[PDB]
Amino acid sequence: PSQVRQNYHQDAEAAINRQINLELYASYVYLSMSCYFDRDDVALKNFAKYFLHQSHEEREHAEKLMKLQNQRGGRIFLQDIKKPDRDDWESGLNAMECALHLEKSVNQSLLELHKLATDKNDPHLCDFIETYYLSEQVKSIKELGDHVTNLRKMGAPEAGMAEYLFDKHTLG
Amino acid sequence: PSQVRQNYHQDAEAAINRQINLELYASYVYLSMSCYFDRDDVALKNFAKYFLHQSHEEREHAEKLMKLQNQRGGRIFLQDIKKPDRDDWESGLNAMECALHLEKSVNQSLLELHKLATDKNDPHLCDFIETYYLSEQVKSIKELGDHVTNLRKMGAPEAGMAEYLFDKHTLG
Amino acid sequence: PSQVRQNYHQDAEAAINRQINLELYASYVYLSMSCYFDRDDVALKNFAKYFLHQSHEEREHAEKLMKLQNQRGGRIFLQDIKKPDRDDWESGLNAMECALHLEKSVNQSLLELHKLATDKNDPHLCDFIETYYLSEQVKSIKELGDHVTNLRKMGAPEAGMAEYLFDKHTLG
Amino acid sequence: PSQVRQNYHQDAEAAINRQINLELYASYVYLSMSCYFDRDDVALKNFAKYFLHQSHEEREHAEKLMKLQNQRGGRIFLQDIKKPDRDDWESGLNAMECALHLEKSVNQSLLELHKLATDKNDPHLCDFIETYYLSEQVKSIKELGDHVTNLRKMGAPEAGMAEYLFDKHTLG
Amino acid sequence: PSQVRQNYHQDAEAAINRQINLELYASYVYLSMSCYFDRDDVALKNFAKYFLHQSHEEREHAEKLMKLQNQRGGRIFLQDIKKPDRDDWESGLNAMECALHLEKSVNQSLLELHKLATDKNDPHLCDFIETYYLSEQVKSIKELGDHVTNLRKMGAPEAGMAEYLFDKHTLG
Amino acid sequence: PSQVRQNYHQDAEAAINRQINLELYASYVYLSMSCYFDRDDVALKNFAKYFLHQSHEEREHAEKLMKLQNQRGGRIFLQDIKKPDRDDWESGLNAMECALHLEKSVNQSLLELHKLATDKNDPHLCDFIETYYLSEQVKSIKELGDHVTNLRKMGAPEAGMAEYLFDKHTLG
Repeated sequence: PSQVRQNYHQDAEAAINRQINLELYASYVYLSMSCYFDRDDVALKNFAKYFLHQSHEEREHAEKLMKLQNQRGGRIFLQDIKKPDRDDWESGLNAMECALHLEKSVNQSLLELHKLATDKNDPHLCDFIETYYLSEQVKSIKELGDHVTNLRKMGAPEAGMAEYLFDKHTLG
Repeated sequence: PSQVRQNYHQDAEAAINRQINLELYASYVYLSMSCYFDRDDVALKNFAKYFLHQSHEEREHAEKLMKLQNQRGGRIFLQDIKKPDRDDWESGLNAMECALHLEKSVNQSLLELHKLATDKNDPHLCDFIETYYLSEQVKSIKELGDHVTNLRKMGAPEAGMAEYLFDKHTLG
Repeated sequence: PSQVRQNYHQDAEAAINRQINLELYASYVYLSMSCYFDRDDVALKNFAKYFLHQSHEEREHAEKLMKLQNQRGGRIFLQDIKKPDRDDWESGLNAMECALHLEKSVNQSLLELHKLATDKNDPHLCDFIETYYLSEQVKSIKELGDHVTNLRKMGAPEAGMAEYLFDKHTLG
Repeated sequence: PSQVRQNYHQDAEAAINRQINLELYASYVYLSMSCYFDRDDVALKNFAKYFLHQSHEEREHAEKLMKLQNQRGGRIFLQDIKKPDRDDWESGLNAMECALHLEKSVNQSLLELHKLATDKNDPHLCDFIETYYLSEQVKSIKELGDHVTNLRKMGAPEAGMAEYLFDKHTLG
Repeated sequence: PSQVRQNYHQDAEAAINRQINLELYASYVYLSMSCYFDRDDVALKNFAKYFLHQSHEEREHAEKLMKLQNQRGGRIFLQDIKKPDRDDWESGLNAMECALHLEKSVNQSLLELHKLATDKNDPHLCDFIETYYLSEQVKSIKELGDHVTNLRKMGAPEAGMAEYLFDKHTLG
Repeated sequence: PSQVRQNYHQDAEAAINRQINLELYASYVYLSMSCYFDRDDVALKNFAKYFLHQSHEEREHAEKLMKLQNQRGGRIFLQDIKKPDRDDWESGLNAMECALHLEKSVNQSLLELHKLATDKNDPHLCDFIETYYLSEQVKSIKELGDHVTNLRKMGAPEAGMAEYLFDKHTLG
């Protein structure tokens, strides 16, 4: 056992490694979305900028988990980062809806992680998840929900100017 | 075909996608190395900082290739990012040697990519590879070779103070 | 032969003169587009500013080629700058599409010029074309493709608000 | 007729288009002179800078006429810009003399244009020509006459140092 | 073989060493010219300063090649720097003409070096030569050609004031 | 004889030319040492920087002698700069020892030069050597002796960490 390990259950260590992969996967998905909107036949720079920022943020979340793993004496075991389910997204609205689904999926994993930490009486892990991840996910989910709502009301993707103007105003 | 595509062979488009995956894989490997040196039983912060910086640089290289793919009218097709060949590295010297091998492997792929571009008469692609990638790889390979040389001369990993002092002086 | 001429084939000298005329012609076409959008019955100020800027940029490209011709010991032989194929353009979208066609035509000439330089083993000429022209053309073609995509999606020219809003947001 | 057109005769509109071509032609001639003095076998940097500045100024004059054409409701019809009568000028003195002849020719066209505007009772067009063109041409003609006088007195082109020193002092 | 060596042919390594000696030789020749114009019986300070600057620039070029040799894993083998063909130059014009001949000779060697790199499929070496050497040589050759042209036109060396005034104006 | 020559014996003029070659040779040797420590298999940047600085300093010494030669009315006669006795040095300690031997050899030549100047009653030459060269050589010899002493005490070259730490502390 690591000299620093204390009150860190093996299941929590394994769950953190799974969360690290999920965060890296989420970063990969956002990177794919950013590339799609940089295509000449899509050409929505702020959409590409928005998802590129999310991709970097997800990478930071994964790195923070890696720091937590080493702080508690756990050992990081990396796994393959699966490619996104699709390389050709459909529109700004569809990308936002997919991002909303992705964030809720990540949030669900964190909630399961917090439940595991609570069951193992790991208060530091519970506080770490609450302080840095649960609050961020709720904010991200709310923001994506707002974006989806506005895009739907504006008429996207059927209304051509809807995503163009949303790109300039909301994401600009 | 894309409205912007011009003198961009399909083989070059496929090769760029393969290079993008390799750059992402290289970033993943460097991230693994950075995590290893953050372990309480390794505890080499500057080694971790050095490889973390390389991981971010490799991600930037991959993103720049993605921008090139869209600029030329190609379509990005992402693939699974394979996990690093090992999660438990052995020492600062071994990590540097593995990094040196990785950089040369990436350089070889770029040289093959440049050869493909030359055979297809794609001067813009050739210039893009030369300007932003070939020069960087030579510098990175030279830097890693210098680090390996100094660590070996200092007596690492057998000499305990060798990697500690190299961490403070060269990487600090 | 001029005292400075060295490894500068006559065919390359003739090709540069042809490229100079093409660059001047491209500047003339952009000037025509800028004037069209300054008409009281078109009144798209940022469209006029955009093409006026492109016209000046094309003039700079021609002047740079003239500087290159004298640097290598070649002699500049100017030719008539043919008038643009049309004086009455149709809309912002049509002008962008025509500009996209013009840029690709200029890019094709540069690619042929680079091929000629490569066949004549003129590395300085090849590097000059790659460094200052090939990269710019790819960026210009990508930018015009993005503008055409957004204008088409917004509904131009049928949707009158499309070009007006594109004028204010993208070109403003 | 244009909604803004008022007291703008058809002949004046045609004359403005002819003047626009003449201004563009004058810019082309000055550009040719600038290139000649950039040759390695001429090498008069300030002569090249002087005529390059004149070429840009002539372009501005043409663009200002184009702005005037659209302001008054006229329609710009561009024509081929004929190449300069010669590509190989003879010396600084000869270029100045040719420039002096060119400026007087442009001035004569403007005087004819003003006479046409006066005959058609177009006070705005008359004021526009007087305010921005007639004064400039007189100044340009006087300046070129001074340059020709000094170069002739200094002994150019027979006196080798005449144009060299004139390049450094007057044009430097 | 060096741990960093990759796609670096032995012939390229030998050619670089020969180029290093040529650059050092060129620096030595320029140093000789600078000393000549510092003589009390020549007394052309700006001529001496000009050639002294060129001597330092050539030294920088040689050192940059040495850096390239070590970066690619090659080994630098220095040779005797032959003395300049003459210690007593004749005049500013003759020195410029000799410098022009020297620069073209150096340029020819670089062109041969680039051809060798191209034949060996060494894109990094080709880009290195193009980026830092071919462009500089063309500029240097053009500058020297301009200096020779002006000095000849001014009447040097028979015209006593020609080199004196050229020293003050062009080189001052 | 030169109009400025006064109390400048021919033997002194010849000796100065020999000293100029020796200074240039010393600069060449230091340049070779700097290149050696830039090798990937040596990788001692501060050692390379130290000897590169010495190479430039020796070049300045040669140029100052050339200025003195022309100042006194003598004529500079350059000779071939012989290559260094070896291209592959052995270690930091060996390079310092070789540099120490080189500096003492240069100092001995200067002492012989001063003796010749004293025998010829050339007080200006004696003062010039004392003011700018003799003091510098003693300082350089003392500095190199200190470096050799510390490197030997630290255990170099057998103790690999000795030269690494000396590179960081003394030469950093």
